[PDB]
Amino acid sequence: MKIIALRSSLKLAARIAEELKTEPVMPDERRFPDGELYLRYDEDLTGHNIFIIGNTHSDAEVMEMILTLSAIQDYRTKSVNIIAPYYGYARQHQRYKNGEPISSQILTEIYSSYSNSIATVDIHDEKTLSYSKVKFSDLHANDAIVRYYKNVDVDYVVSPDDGGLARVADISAKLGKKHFFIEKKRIDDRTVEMKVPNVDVNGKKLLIVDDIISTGGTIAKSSGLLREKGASKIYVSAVHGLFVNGSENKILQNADEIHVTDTVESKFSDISVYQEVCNYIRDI
Amino acid sequence: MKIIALRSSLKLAARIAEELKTEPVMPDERRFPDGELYLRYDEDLTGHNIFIIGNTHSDAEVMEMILTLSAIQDYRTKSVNIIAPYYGYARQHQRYKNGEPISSQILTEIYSSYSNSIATVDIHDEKTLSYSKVKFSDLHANDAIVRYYKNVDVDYVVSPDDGGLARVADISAKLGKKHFFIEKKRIDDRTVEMKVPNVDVNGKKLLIVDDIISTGGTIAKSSGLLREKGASKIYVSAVHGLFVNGSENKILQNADEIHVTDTVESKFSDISVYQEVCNYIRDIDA
Ligand SMILES: Nc1ncnc2c1ncn2[C@@H]1O[C@H](COP(=O)(O)CP(=O)(O)OP(=O)(O)O)[C@@H](O)[C@H]1O
Ligand SMILES: Nc1ncnc2c1ncn2[C@@H]1O[C@H](COP(=O)(O)CP(=O)(O)OP(=O)(O)O)[C@@H](O)[C@H]1O
Repeated sequence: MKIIALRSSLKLAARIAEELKTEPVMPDERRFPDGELYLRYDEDLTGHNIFIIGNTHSDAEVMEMILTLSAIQDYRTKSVNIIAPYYGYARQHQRYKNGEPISSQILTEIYSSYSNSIATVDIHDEKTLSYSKVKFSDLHANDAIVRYYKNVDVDYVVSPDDGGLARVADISAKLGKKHFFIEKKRIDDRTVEMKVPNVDVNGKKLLIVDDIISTGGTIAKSSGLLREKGASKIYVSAVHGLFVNGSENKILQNADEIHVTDTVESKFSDISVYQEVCNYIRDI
Repeated sequence: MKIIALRSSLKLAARIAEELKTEPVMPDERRFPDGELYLRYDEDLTGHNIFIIGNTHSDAEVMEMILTLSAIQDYRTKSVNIIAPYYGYARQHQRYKNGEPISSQILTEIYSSYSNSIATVDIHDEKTLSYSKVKFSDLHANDAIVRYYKNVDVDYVVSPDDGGLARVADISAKLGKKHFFIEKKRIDDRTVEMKVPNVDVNGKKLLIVDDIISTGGTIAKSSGLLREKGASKIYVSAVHGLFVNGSENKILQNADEIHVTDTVESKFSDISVYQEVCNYIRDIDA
């Protein structure tokens, strides 16, 4: 097998390659003076199953993935398999107003045209998997998150909204903990929040889990609500830590700690999903 | 017909739309907090021939084109026709080393998959045309450049290297002028230049023409050479004025004026290709 490690995913891809006892093949990569992207893979990938590892979220990341898909065509490879730890544009998986792109659709179509398989970790909404002509697998960071928190004192696992439920139910089951979610709504400028079930959080230690942290607004608000109700400790976890200015400070206003995975590498990437990806590769 | 004017081509697209008595339809466009691109075309495009005008060279331009090609699928259109006044990645039209992308190939395949036709103005190397499943037309700024310089005192039209020869031959003939080209080559750290034919440029007014000005090294050097040999005026034109790294100033050290087209809009964009694109649009109909 050959593991290609793209710029966005050097850390995770390296962890993966080492575990698999194989080279993390990186491109030679630079920008031409006019700003166009240049890539080169001088290693002979002929006859190998190739696993390209890189996020598909920024303009640059998309260009890096597309041009990689072209570069590898120089070789008669056994198969080409895309693994995008964080899959970009998953949030635009339908048209929400007329004349909008279904961004995740056209992009998945493109990737699927040039590969034999696609996989990502905890895609936002699985609708997008249906846009691929090749098998598109949704991998899960659950076990890695459970591994981390087995050595932490936790009373409840909590979803910040009424949508992150399945993940929180699975994670809590594996930790042997109870769980609940927070339903937040705005009714005429004023905010209303319901705990379901209506758990007493007074003096309790809470692990809040979500899939993505962007602006952090969603998790920051719920953390503040729970702190207000007497939570003794709040841990914040997400799979994909984007942390756009200035999410970390909003969250840490009321939460004690932030721990995300290495799908998107940051100072808070304390939980690696390498094992989950290796399983997929081993079986693919 | 509906003309869609993308961010990179607002000036040219607007000129085209106005010439054709139609709206230059712009997207509502913005970046989400995480940096992902949002576009929206609220106009009803159903039943129309659509012409999407935008360059395809920057990362953002590529995303703009791709997401536009998805957004317009919300409507039952008659046809979708891409016009990229400047076509990105045309310079990488083969693998020059093992394991390089053929960037112009994969990108052309993508655009072709979501359109009924593609056009650009003066592609760098027509090899890339063959990468498209749909008809990929190479329009030319020649007549526009001619129309500008028929009112300029010019003695010779000149190619900066021995490759943009057909264009310079066509332009000089339409101006009723002679032409030559400069062969520059490096031989053991020294640079050797030959004029072909070996024209005496002393006291002569020269129009240098290329397809793209990027770093402008070749043109700046040639201008210096020609100036040293006694040229009285040097005009520099190119279809695509990218102007990276101070190139325009490097060139103006020895050239008198720079005039480029509006394929890439800058303060040097004095020659519009709107008529050439309108003629193409008229042919494809609507
Ligand atoms: N990268 C991004 N960042 C922020 N918002 C985005 C985004 N991409 C798309 N969006 C917007 O986010 C909104 C998502 O719609 P919502 O109704 O809030 C959730 P949904 O997509 O219906 O269900 P889901 O979140 O369970 O998949 C849309 O308006 C979409 O345009
Ligand atoms: N945007 C860009 N800017 C600068 N150089 C680029 C580029 N994209 C690709 N290149 C490089 O430019 C080189 C072009 O190859 P050359 O041998 O100089 C001319 P050619 O492409 O063979 O003929 P042509 O210029 O007549 O098309 C390649 O090494 C390619 O990798």
